[PDB]
Amino acid sequence: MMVWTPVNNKMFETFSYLPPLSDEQIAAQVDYIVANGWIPCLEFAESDKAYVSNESAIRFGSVSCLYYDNRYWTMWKLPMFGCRDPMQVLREIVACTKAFPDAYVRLVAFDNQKQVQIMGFLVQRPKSARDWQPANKRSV
Amino acid sequence: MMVWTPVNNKMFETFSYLPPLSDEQIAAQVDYIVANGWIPCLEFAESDKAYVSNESAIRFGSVSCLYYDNRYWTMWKLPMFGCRDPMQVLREIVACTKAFPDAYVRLVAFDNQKQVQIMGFLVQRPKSARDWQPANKRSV
Amino acid sequence: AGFKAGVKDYRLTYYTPDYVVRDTDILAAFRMTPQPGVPPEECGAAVAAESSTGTWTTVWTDGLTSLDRYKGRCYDIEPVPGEDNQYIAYVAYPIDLFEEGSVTNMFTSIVGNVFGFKALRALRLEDLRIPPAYVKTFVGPPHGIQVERDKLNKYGRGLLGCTIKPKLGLSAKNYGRAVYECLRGGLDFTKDDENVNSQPFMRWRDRFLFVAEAIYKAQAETGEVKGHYLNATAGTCEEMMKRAVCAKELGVPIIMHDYLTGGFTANTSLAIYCRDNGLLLHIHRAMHAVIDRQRNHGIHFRVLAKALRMSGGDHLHSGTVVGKLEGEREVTLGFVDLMRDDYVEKDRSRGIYFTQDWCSMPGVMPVASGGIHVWHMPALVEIFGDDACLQFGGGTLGHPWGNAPGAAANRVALEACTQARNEGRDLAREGGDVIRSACKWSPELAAACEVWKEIKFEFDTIDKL
Amino acid sequence: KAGAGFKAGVKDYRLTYYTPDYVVRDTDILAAFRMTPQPGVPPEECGAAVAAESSTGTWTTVWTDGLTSLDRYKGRCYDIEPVPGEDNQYIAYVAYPIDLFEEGSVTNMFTSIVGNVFGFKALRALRLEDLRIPPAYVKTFVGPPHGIQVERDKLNKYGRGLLGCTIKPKLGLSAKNYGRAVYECLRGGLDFTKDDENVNSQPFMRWRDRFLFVAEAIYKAQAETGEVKGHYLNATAGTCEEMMKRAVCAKELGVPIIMHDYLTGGFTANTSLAIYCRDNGLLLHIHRAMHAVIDRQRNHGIHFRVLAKALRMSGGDHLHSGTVVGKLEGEREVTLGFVDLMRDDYVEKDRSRGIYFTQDWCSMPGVMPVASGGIHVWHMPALVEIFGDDACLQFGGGTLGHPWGNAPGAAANRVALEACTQARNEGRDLAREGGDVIRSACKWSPELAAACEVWKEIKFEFDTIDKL
Amino acid sequence: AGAGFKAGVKDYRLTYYTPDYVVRDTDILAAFRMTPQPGVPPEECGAAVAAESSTGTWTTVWTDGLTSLDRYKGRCYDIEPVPGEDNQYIAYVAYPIDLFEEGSVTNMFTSIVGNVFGFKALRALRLEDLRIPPAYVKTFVGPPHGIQVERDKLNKYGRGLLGCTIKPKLGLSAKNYGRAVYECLRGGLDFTKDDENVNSQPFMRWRDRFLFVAEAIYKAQAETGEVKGHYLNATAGTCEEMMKRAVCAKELGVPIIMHDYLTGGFTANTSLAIYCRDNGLLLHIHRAMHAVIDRQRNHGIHFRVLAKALRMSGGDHLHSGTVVGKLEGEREVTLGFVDLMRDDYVEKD
Amino acid sequence: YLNATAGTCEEMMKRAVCAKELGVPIIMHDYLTGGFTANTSLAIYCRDNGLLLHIHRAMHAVIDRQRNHGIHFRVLAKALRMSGGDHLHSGTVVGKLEGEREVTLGFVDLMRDDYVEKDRSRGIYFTQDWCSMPGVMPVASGGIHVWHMPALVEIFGDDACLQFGGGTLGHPWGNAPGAAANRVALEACTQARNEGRDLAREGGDVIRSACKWSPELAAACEVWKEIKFEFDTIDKL
Amino acid sequence: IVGNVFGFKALRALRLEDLRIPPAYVKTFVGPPHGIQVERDKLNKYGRGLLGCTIKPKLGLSAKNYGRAVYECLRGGLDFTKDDENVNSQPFMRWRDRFLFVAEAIYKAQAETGEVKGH
Ligand SMILES: O=C(O)[C@@](O)(COP(=O)(O)O)[C@H](O)[C@H](O)COP(=O)(O)O
Ligand SMILES: O=C(O)[C@@](O)(COP(=O)(O)O)[C@H](O)[C@H](O)COP(=O)(O)O
Ligand SMILES: O=C(O)[C@@](O)(COP(=O)(O)O)[C@H](O)[C@H](O)COP(=O)(O)O
Ligand SMILES: [Mg+2]
Ligand SMILES: [Mg+2]
Ligand SMILES: [Mg+2]
Ligand SMILES: [Mg+2]
Repeated sequence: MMVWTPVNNKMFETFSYLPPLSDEQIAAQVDYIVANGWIPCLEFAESDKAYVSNESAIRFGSVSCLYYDNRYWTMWKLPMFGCRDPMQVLREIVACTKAFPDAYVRLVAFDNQKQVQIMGFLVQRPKSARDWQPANKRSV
Repeated sequence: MMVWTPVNNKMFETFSYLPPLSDEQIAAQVDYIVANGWIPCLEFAESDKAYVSNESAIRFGSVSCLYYDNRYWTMWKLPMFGCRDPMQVLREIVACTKAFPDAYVRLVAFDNQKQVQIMGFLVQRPKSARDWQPANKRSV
Repeated sequence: AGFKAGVKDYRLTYYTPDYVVRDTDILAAFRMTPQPGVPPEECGAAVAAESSTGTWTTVWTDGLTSLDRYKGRCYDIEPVPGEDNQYIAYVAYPIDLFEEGSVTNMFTSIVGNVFGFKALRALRLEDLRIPPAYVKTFVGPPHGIQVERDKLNKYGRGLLGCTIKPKLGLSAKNYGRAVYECLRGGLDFTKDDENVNSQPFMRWRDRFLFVAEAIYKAQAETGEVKGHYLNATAGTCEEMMKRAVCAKELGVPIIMHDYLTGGFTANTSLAIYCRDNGLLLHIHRAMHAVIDRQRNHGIHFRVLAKALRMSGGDHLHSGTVVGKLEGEREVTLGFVDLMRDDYVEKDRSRGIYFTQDWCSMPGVMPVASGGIHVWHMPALVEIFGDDACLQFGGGTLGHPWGNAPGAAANRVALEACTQARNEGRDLAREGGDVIRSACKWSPELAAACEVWKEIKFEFDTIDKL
Repeated sequence: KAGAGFKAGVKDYRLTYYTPDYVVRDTDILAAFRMTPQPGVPPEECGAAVAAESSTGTWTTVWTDGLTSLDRYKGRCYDIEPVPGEDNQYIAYVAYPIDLFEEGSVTNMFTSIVGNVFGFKALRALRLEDLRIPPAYVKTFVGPPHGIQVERDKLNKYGRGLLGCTIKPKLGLSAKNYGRAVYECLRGGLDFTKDDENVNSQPFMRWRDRFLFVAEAIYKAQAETGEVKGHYLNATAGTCEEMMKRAVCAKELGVPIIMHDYLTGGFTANTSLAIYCRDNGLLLHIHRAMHAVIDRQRNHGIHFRVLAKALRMSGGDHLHSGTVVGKLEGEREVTLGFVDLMRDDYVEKDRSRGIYFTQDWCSMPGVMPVASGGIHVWHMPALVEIFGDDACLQFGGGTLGHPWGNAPGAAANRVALEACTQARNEGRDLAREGGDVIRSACKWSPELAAACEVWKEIKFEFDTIDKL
Repeated sequence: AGAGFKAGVKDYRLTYYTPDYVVRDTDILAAFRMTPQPGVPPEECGAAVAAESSTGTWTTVWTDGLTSLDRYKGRCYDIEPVPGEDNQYIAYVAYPIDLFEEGSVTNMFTSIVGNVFGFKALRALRLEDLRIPPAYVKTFVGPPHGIQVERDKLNKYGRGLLGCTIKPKLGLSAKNYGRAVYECLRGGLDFTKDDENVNSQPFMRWRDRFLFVAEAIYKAQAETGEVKGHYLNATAGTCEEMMKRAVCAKELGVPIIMHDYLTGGFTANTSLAIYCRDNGLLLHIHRAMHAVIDRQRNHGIHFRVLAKALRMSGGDHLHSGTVVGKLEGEREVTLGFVDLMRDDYVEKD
Repeated sequence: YLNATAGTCEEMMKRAVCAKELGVPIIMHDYLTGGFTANTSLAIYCRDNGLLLHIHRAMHAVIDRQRNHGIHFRVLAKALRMSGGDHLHSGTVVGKLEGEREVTLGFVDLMRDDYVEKDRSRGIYFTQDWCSMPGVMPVASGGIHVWHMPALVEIFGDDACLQFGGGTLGHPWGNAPGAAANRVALEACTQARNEGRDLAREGGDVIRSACKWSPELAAACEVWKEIKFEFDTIDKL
Repeated sequence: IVGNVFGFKALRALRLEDLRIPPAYVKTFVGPPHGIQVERDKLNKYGRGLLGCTIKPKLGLSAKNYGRAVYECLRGGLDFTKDDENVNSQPFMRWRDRFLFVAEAIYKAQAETGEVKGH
């Protein structure tokens, strides 16, 4: 019987429970975006603005329901409207992480029909971060 | 496309989006104050009280609308009523910054007819500050 | 021209085969089984009459108004393939007959008394065409799929839920304890069982508070937004509202309501409260099978689903197809579309009798729950896609290592199937392989797979097209 | 060393939920399920599954059971009796500890007992035939706003069944024409008239306009006849806020009674309304709209007797009971059975009438049965014989369908009722002398004679679906 | 790749002029009498009107890509020439039902006539008509009662109703007002009314007036044996004051009140109409200020649109002009909008 | 500015209450389409709960465009000042919507000042004494971009809010860069004026100088350099 | 006691010098919200008189300038500052604006000095 550790085991939504995605698996996800005609876009945030928090609620009456700070991240340039080339996306991931090596970066895609983010996963985590565990250390 | 950085890019209201003001440009702003017969005044604050915050709202009911801590700074001596000599203003800037070398210091001017501050900009930021960017690094 | 007392055939007034339906008419498809000797036309006319403007004998008052304007009309009758005494009677109802925004009123007319008529042996309402002009009179769901995902900041995969067990008997603190362990392992939500309201072994306010501590502890620990559908279902509206208010005051994200056992009137009020206060509303369909299980009599779930979308609900259980409760694949895919989409074309192969235009009313998140486990993940993702919430109650608290490991196992199975699909893999064919591969690096999943590997639910389907 | 611990995995429900030697407690809620298992599924297992998934268990073993006491909370299938001459049908009896239910909540009770079990793949059909509501649980409900005795006392009406009438056409009439029809009906001898179940608030007639005109009609008819009159103003609405606004208006108008469709409106809303009526002195007529969608078939659903008990608990001064002889189905024995369950304080078990459990209402007010639907003057003898004086007999088409209009139509029904009541009181057998009583009354009642002539040939006789 | 974001200005016509578009039965339609500036093509001007009254602005914004403009954009689908004018056109615009807030006339007007009338590119603009689809009509509570119900409550049938505005407009005391009202009503008039500008003033406070008017109403009714009424003005500076006056009328048991829907406003009017429905009060609507908007042929909003808007916001009565009186009202136009405010279905004419 | 404009006063208030409960600083209301009765109530609520109230003049042109019939905007502006509003759109003069300079400068004074003397050359027919009633912040919005900044600052001075919708979300690099370009242009012009430079004549040079160190502004200037709105004025004195 | 008697023609002048309020009547009054002891206990101030100060000019200052003066006064050692008796709500300064700015001032001075402050 293994115990799921509650210490330094932060997650990051979709795919964060799978082993770190290889560049080949990331390329596959990108092809998925293009194959479906979705709009690629990158977002990033410094460590202190990475996970949901409740700081702003100090200014609220009884209306904190479904309100959290840090859900919004910073947009990298603009959504890649029209983009039909997976290589363009992969290069922007590099451009973004190059500009902000010490920030969390996630790749997302928008569907303008349902008008909602249709996919997304973390592509970069600050190398100095130690608030998460590798697949082999999630349970003890 | 250049990306406006969200990291350590704090601003300070009027003129903070321009290149740092030279002593000549600062003197010109002072002449502007005197030429219009406005009342010069210096204000300062330690780093921890330089930017607006919500700390006191913890004591509030649902009345935080337009209430923020740290808007008020500390007055250096008194407003220079009757000042018609810009040199006088420049000397107080030197005296204030000398007395509080590690504090944020801003120059403002009052209009007693409309009874409101009619101008103002930062004249000193502690050398220890690492939450701002030089003009050429506001975007990457 | 004048009033003539006495009884006459309903068909003389209510069977109008040449009527051209209007785009504002509410249409109904009834699976009708007449008593021997009763012409299908007369039976269909009786249904239309007694669910709209007529009664058993001629009344003089008809002359004060315009029956042509208000009468329901049986405008078409088709024999049911393979049935000697079964027909699909189509009835058109003018929009003027319904109270704006009241599902209660719509049901009162259409299914109020006609199902008990001696002249018929059985009757089942298969579908309803809700016209845009009527859809627009409803507030509808508090938020809907897109807004829900935006508030939770969750995208790219199905959501994961879990019903706490045992159903009843747990104390408030033990409930919160179970919830915390469940959520911390990877599940997005946990929930009160449908029958968990307020009882001697656990009063509601005690549960709400401990669950709140659990939600926030799990959220802080994982870094992902968490929730637990706190049950507002109650004996009175006053009690229902007190519970919703408490959830609001605790700042929690979601509550639930058993719309059928609580009732449409109470449900609509709660949905409106949730819209005005920002609470997600999970809808449990308790009691639905009492009404929608049999093919010959009752109301098909697709109608109960449309009704809920109108009354209001962010989530609605849709069945699992492969779980412990019945749910034939084709009709399920049919009403799932009716629940989520803006426009669904007529498709009899899926039980969709009328083209349905939702005119932008928010879509409802389908919830697959009941007797499912890790080995069902491939099929579940294949059937529902990302816009659904898959819940594993026993499938989580039944894991040999506890709630957290059980939650991680389901979260892992889901993400592995989601990844595989995105890569172009055929879940219907490679499902097993995807799960087995995940087992190689996930001991939590491996443990779950071994426990339920031989468990499946395959029985003859009662609710067949 | 090691006692009973946690063992992950699936095992038969019967190992925990089938307890044939269990002795039911007097506080247990009992349920009689007519179940039809799928081929290969033992009745013991199917029965155990029903009890399990309607109380404390799920499809696989959960460790949390060990934190509490399953023996104390689990539902129990304690007896299974085969059904003669039927296709793989059994009556499975389940006992539920009182601890499993929220006090005064019919919604909660139904949620557990009929929440999910009807959809299990392991069974082909399921029907809840009866429920034994123990006094200890009955006492947690406010119950009916008033009840039969109080109602009669407030209306000052005794010695005969009450007379009602649904306004027609069902929909399409304006507020003023509604009031017009109501006044004409009431002034002729009817005690009540009512909004059709689907008459709420619509473009052709908004509710508040109807309430006002009906109030004028009620007071005019009462002043004219010298007998207390009423009209069930429908409070059924899309939301509780609208429902309450309508009840408040009736209160402010000083009118005696309102109505509510408890199933389409819902138990949560109905209970709130019943409580409001108790606290504000309003009589509450309950319409069972939608009930047949649930209680018509013998193999699946919930029998009306259970739906009737539920309403009595949730709250209602009146409740439609069927007519037996009218346009809607209602077998005599079954009907007489739930009528007793609706009105009486104590009803002994009697399978010849579909009464599976002895029911003790522990002084909860009795509900007035309402016979309505396709009945006319010739049916009066049968109706009086079946229901007795404690009931309300309604004639919608049977009044507004009279060749001379509403007032004469109302008089014809009132005359028929009083003549039948007098005959019975004198010792005559209504079941045998009914026609003679009616024909005799026709000699001095032109109104009744006209009604008799128009509907003499009309009868409703079909094969009964809901047979015992 | 595919369609991308290109910063910069481009003609509105490229996105908002769709001459082949087939209007949907749920679309709200507008007919604009448009007078473009010289050098501005009619289609571009019509496109600008459609764009700036729905989803677009003066330059290309990247955010359009996040949603679907095809689904939300307003469309100028037809440009008709105006006989006797070589620089005036009727531009037709279709607005998807999704663009409007249910039951809000205020919102409908904010989009359709919010900003386009001030564009430099056009010299004049007038909204002539609006096609309100049944799907949108159903989102409104509508008038508190309506013609049939009003007659049924007053028990008056077979003839037009008779009213009368007390005079002088302003300057009369509360008691003298009630004095004139009683004398008017007792002679055969069904109603009398506060002048549109009679609200609450130094020479006569509203509550004093309401009370004396009530005495006059009841005295006249008892004397004649016919139901009587006087439109007590609820028009006020704030909604709180408006409701206080409506509440007083309710408490006095009087039959009718009035409201100046344009000077008071649609938001206030809708709230009052809803109050009247839930409390059984008839609501007379005065159209004060309408001529400021609907008098000129080249610019503004025709009264027929202002009438449809009021029917939606809610009103039991609405002034329609007299044709033959002191105020303007062309016969054919008047007959047309009278049908639009009274009937259930009105054919294009 | 979160919009409180609604179909009924009840809905309008529910929206203002939510803004209050969230602790946010400002809401808006379309005073003409919503109406004066509803607006006055909203302004009073804002005074009593500390919310700033931005007023949008939607529909005003339906009434104030033509010289021969209607109500001139200056009267609609006085009415709003009385009813209540912290901000009020005043037009831009140089933007996509009409607004003749002299007429505009006139009602801007009527909106902000405590005392305005009769001046027919600006359409001011009567001397207006506001007797200390608070001034309303004029809002210049509609079809304006970075190149208009010099003229806007020269026309309105510091007491005004300049709005760039398309002028921000239309920037080739996005909203943040678009915002920076406008903020830079504004501060550059403000600094130049304070230094004594004539914005009516040196405006273009001020902007070009700022472009040298502001790539954000440079990109904005390139896209809209040739965009101007010059048409015959309908609302002439 | 002082309702009408001071205006009687029969007298030329009248002045109420004192009143004996008996305990039986005193007990019928709620009295002061707190009192000296409670006040000192809530402020946590003992051993010296309290120090206050009326802001000036009496009238004419804006809400923010009022808070500005208050902060500067309190931070220097004063326990309290106060609105002048005639400072209620006026065109030059509406009450709610003043209350908000003064609150910022009270909290800033208290945080700065470590002593409880009030206005
Ligand atoms: O009570 C139960 O059985 C559940 O909590 C599931 O438990 P498990 O997860 O342990 O199976 C759900 O309510 C059912 O899914 C409802 O049925 P449906 O979804 O068909 O409405
Ligand atoms: O809608 C109708 O048909 C009725 O108004 C009767 O009309 P008539 O009097 O004209 O027949 C009643 O609601 C039914 O009796 C209800 O059925 P039940 O009593 O079985 O619930
Ligand atoms: O809808 C619009 O057009 C705007 O949002 C501006 O958009 P841009 O910034 O993209 O032009 C403003 O409401 C107008 O300025 C109103 O006109 P005015 O100020 O004349 O009342
Ligand atoms: Mg459950
Ligand atoms: Mg009925
Ligand atoms: Mg007048
Ligand atoms: Mg003083």
